[PDB]
Amino acid sequence: VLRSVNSREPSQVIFCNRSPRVVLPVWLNFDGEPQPYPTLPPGTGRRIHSYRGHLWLFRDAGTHDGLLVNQTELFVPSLNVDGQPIFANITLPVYTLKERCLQVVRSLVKPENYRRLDIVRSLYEDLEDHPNVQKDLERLTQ
Amino acid sequence: VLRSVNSREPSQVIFCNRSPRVVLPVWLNFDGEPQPYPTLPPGTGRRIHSYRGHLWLFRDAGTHDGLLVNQTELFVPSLNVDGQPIFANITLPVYTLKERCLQVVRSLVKPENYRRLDIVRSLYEDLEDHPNVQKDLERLTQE
Amino acid sequence: VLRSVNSREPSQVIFCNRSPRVVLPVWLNFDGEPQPYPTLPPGTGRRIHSYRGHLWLFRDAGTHDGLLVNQTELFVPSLNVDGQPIFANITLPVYTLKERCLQVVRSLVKPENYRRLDIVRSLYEDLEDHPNVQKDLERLT
Amino acid sequence: VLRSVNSREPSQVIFCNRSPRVVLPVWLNFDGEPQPYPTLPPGTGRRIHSYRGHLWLFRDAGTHDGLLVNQTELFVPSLNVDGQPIFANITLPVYTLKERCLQVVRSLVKPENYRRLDIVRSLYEDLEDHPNVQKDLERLTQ
Amino acid sequence: MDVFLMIRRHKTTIFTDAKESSTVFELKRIVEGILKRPPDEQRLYKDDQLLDDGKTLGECGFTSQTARPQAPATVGLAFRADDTFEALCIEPFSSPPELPDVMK
Amino acid sequence: MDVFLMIRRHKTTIFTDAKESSTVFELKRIVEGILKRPPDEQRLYKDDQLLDDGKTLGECGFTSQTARPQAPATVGLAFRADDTFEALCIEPFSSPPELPDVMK
Amino acid sequence: MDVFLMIRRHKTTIFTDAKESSTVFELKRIVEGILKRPPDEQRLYKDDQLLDDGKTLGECGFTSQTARPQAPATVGLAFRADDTFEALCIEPFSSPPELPDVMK
Amino acid sequence: MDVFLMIRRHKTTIFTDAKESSTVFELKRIVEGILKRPPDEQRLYKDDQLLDDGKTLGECGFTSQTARPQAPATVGLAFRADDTFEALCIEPFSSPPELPDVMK
Amino acid sequence: MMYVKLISSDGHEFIVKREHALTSGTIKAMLSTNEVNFREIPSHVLSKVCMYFTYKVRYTNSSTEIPEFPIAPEIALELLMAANFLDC
Amino acid sequence: MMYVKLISSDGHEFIVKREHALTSGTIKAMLSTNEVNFREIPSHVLSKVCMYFTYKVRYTNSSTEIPEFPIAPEIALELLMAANFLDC
Amino acid sequence: MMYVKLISSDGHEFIVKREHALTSGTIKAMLSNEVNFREIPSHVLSKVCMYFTYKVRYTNSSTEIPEFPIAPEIALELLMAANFLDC
Amino acid sequence: MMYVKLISSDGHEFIVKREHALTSGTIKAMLSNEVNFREIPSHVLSKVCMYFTYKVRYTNSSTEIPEFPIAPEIALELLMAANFLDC
Ligand SMILES: Cc1cc(-c2scnc2C)ccc1[C@H](C)NC(=O)[C@@H]1C[C@@H](O)CN1C(=O)[C@@H](NC(=O)C1(F)CC1)C(C)(C)C
Ligand SMILES: Cc1cc(-c2scnc2C)ccc1[C@H](C)NC(=O)[C@@H]1C[C@@H](O)CN1C(=O)[C@@H](NC(=O)C1(F)CC1)C(C)(C)C
Ligand SMILES: Cc1cc(-c2scnc2C)ccc1[C@H](C)NC(=O)[C@@H]1C[C@@H](O)CN1C(=O)[C@@H](NC(=O)C1(F)CC1)C(C)(C)C
Ligand SMILES: Cc1cc(-c2scnc2C)ccc1[C@H](C)NC(=O)[C@@H]1C[C@@H](O)CN1C(=O)[C@@H](NC(=O)C1(F)CC1)C(C)(C)C
Repeated sequence: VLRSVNSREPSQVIFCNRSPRVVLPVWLNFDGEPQPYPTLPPGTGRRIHSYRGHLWLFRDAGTHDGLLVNQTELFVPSLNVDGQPIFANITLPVYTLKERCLQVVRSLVKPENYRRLDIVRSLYEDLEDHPNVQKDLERLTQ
Repeated sequence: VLRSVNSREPSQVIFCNRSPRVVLPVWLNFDGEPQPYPTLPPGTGRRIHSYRGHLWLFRDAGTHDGLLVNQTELFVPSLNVDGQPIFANITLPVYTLKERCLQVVRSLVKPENYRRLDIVRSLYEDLEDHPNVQKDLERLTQE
Repeated sequence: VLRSVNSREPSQVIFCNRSPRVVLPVWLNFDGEPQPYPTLPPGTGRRIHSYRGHLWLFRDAGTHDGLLVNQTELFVPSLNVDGQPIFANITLPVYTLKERCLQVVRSLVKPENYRRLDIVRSLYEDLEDHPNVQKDLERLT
Repeated sequence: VLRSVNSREPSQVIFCNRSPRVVLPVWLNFDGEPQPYPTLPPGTGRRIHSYRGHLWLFRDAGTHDGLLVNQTELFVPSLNVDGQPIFANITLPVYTLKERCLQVVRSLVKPENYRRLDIVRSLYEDLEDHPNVQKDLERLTQ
Repeated sequence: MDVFLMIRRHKTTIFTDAKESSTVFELKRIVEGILKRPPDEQRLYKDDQLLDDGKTLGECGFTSQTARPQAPATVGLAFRADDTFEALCIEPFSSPPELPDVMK
Repeated sequence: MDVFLMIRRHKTTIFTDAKESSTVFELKRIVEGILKRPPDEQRLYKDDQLLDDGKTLGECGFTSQTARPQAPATVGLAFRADDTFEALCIEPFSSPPELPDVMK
Repeated sequence: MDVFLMIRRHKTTIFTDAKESSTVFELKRIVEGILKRPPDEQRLYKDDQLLDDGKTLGECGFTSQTARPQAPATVGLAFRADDTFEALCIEPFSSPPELPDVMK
Repeated sequence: MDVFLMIRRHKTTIFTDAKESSTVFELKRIVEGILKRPPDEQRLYKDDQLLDDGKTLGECGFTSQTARPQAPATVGLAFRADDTFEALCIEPFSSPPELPDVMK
Repeated sequence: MMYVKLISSDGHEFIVKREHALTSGTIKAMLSTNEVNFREIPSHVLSKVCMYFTYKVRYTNSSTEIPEFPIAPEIALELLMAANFLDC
Repeated sequence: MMYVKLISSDGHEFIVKREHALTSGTIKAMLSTNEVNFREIPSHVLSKVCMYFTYKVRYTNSSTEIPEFPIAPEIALELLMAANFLDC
Repeated sequence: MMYVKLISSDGHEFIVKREHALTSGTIKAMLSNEVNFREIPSHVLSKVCMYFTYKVRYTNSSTEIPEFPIAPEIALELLMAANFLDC
Repeated sequence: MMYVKLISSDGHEFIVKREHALTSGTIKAMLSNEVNFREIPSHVLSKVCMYFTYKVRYTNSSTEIPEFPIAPEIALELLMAANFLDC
């Protein structure tokens, strides 16, 4: 469903991390399979080569939390007009307070010790629902 | 000593009773003698005619308890500015607890039965030492 | 000092009240005594008869507030060249803010209730020193 | 010694209170006697009439604490050039730390309880010698 | 407006004043400074009615004209014995003797 | 002939003069010289009506006989906070007390 | 610039924003609309320092980079009891419990 | 202008002055001259907020009218023992006694 | 401010502001502690005494109309003796 | 503007702008009233709830770099339980 | 032109031209670009500035000078203000 | 410049400029780069150290000098310290 097109038409892009987190770039290959690419430290940028019609999304490298690129979920390289590269602005979403609390707790509690916290059973299942790219791709595919 | 001065210069005064007691106004003559004047029920007022330099004090009509006028013991009619009369605010003093207790006992016991109460002789002599104006006038004269 | 010359020379004048106030024309007599003449309602004007060398001053009729005539304090009728009358423009001076404030309060408080005002006692002495013609004549002298 | 001279020569003065204290203006007469004048609230100004060679000083109206006028103790009206009045800038002195503590304690304890404070006998005599204009005048004379 | 109060618990009676606009919790802070017990362990009563922390003393019926210096209002206090709050107990004051005959 | 104006914003009041032939833009330049904010970031009002930069003051109803030195006319001022213009806010002056009795 | 502020008095906390150029008095006008007390009866504090009505928020050290939406700056508030202003009192928030073992 | 500061770490208190234009890094350089610790091993805080090396003291909310000689502003200090920075700990000052009755 | 405790004959403990208690010169001497025992004054008297302290501080040197201090007849004799001993 | 009051379990009263509070559909429903009481959310948690309202209103729909929402570890669990009940 | 700021007791800020303000030698002395008057409220200081403009406009003028208008409700405070500033 | 340390009774260590500290001749005598003050708590020395800054700043100043602030609860102990330090 969600796939890169093998156009073979190159396109230069600036990957620009405007977030306090280390960013994992994820490219959706021709089979639709997510492939991780080199990470970008917070506040850094890199000039990369890709192609027109390719699909990319971006996550936190340590937790796989979803991130925004140009205020949307998916980024598709276009044609470089006048040699100017396409600029990809990776930023933090405005998370819900619930997701933000889950992130902080996941970073503080080992996965084995989730069911030992004094919370409702529902939040233990929420803590185990760690963000993962493959699952969300199927949600959009449906 | 404490006397009114025969000035012959009129002065209109408001006698304002801001006390729960019936007030007896007392004018000190040019000879120093206390003269009783008409009484005022609680919360009442009267417009009177006096004179500059005259001396007045105020007591309870039933017990001769001391009262305050403009937060002091004696009131002297002064000059009426723009014809406006002078205001005499007759109010309760903050009595000592002992003097206030004596007042209640005097009001409940006949003087004849003072020496029958179970108290020290000192408190009996104090109950018999009922407020009296001349006494107080000589005390202020000493001051 | 300040008196009018008995020159016996007629001289016609236009007393023009360019002020919001009722005007009192004051002529100084030969003895130097001020003599007041008929008032002039605001915005009016009259052709009058006086003489060369006579001294005139103008005030508010109700308050004796000093007023300017031809940009100055005193007017003196001059020579009627070719039958033109001499013109006298009575205008409001630029009062200081204090005098105008003294004016407004004076116009509002009876002279006995000055001492009942919530103001410094110096201002009580100012409110009573209201304008006075003989006062101004002694000042110039 | 310290007295005003009768010059009969007028001089207009601005009294400008740039202090947080209510200021008492004190004029020393031709005999040297201090005369108190109308007080000035903090941050206020007044245009007054005085004379060449007259002597003026300024104190706290409630405590007679010393204050400065044009950064010194005494003020002498000089020539009004072009009719412009002379400017008297009344400010706080930089009190010694000891005197300033005495000021706070004096404002908090009634004089009757000075000898009840737990201090050295020297400090009790220091609290009772509260500022006095005549005393300061004879000190400047000496 | 000033209100004058007797806060009573058992044989303990505290005389103090507060504002008609002051809250019940601020009164608990005053009891805390005196008897050294935190507000969490305090419960204040007007007669039998439990007083809520946020309401003002005026709202709870303590007014400058009923809580007077010469005749203050009574506010009951009950402390918390670790996990259970005690019942409200205000011990009465002594009783006066019979009026002597000379006063009847 | 000159018109005398009060340019008012919040608790700020500017006293200035201009001519009936002057434009609203030129007035905004005077303000810029005073408050150091450019005309594109300013909005001027006569009462609640927005004034157009190109119109002359005479056109917008400011005349030599209503905008007087001893009683100037009020022109509202509104600045642009970042990207959005603020509302026109003019703080009233203090209110005088009641007339003393001897003056009534 | 927008600055984000916590106005705190006793157990009362107002969350509001203003401009870095806005003044202490306009901020008091915001308190007036909420707590129904005139600016005359209010004193605002940065820590223990009394703030002057005419000063701007930037001047009092309230800046967009220290007064943040997710971490606002605290401004103390003190009201006037009858004739005297109360002392500045800000009740602290509740303190959190100990970290659980699985979180240590 | 000039700002007057107390740099606080544990029981250490440094009294110094700087400019509103000075940066946090330059302030760390003065701490280096006094406490003999390089700026890389220093972290400066305003209350709980970390101060960034490049920002000016004015930007971080330290202004001449809040950082006064008679009442300086407090800046927290935290050192690196080797690779880890310690938490901020500013030891409180001593507590004053209660007031004599003759003084209350 | 500071508070003092006044204990009656019956065990009742009345906590009043120290300045209020210092009105009574007798109590002043008994303190120079923060507590005093009165082995002759019952609670129904000492409470009315404590109200009197509040009344004296509140209305002394006031232009506002002073209200009567009320004393019930049944306690008048015991309050009288207490007031004589406390000199208030 | 329009303001609403949120009272925590320990009595602290938080006044926020109504538009900021309408972020939580839960709070919006609980208001349609100018006051809401939370008998289980303490002030150390409810204060951060109001900060989140401000942070959300400010940074929603922003190209400018949004900063992280800061949550101290000591309050992470109690804020989580609060956020689950309010679903915000 | 150069402007001066006059701040009243209630915080209102009045910006007037320096030349108009130099009318009062009092103000000129208080300048040697902002002066704060903690005794003069805004309903008074506003007409004070109105007086500045009126004086500069009508001093040395032959054209008919109008009255300086003063409402009764403020007459007393401006009088007290004018006595101290002597303008 | 040179810096000196003033150590209070409860162990607090105050780092002040040397020039500011010699204001007090008492301290100057105790130096001729560290001093211990028994009897002087940290809540008193803090204000002393601040007084120095205030004095150096507003001494001989045309700019309006502010009140030096001393809280009532500490006024007595600072007085004795000021008496001993002669500042
Ligand atoms: C190695 C590398 C790292 C980074 C990153 S990311 C964060 N930091 C760094 C340094 C950014 C680009 C690259 C290389 C130069 N660039 C690609 O890998 C592009 C991107 C995507 O568009 C897929 N891709 C192809 O090269 C693909 N080749 C083709 O599509 C064709 F040859 C038919 C046209 C495949 C993979 C060989 C299948
Ligand atoms: C009759 C009366 C009742 C009340 C009172 S009181 C409480 N309710 C009410 C209605 C208040 C004033 C009055 C009369 C009208 N007013 C006076 O009696 C004044 C008062 C004092 O000032 C003395 N006095 C003189 O009239 C004295 N006359 C003179 O001194 C002179 F003729 C030489 C100047 C003598 C006595 C006649 C000797
Ligand atoms: C009555 C009158 C009212 C108005 C005025 S004013 C405002 N509305 C109105 C209608 C204007 C002129 C007049 C009369 C016609 N005019 C004068 O009163 C002149 C003016 C002054 O200059 C003095 N004067 C003499 O007539 C003097 N006579 C002489 O000088 C001589 F006979 C020696 C030459 C004396 C006085 C009689 C002593
Ligand atoms: C009443 C008043 C209050 C204030 C003040 S202060 C703070 N707020 C306010 C309103 C300011 C000036 C004044 C009066 C108008 N001004 C003086 O009192 C001057 C000052 C000094 O210079 C002495 N003085 C003379 O007028 C002296 N007169 C003379 O020396 C001569 F006539 C022979 C030359 C004597 C005293 C009459 C003897």
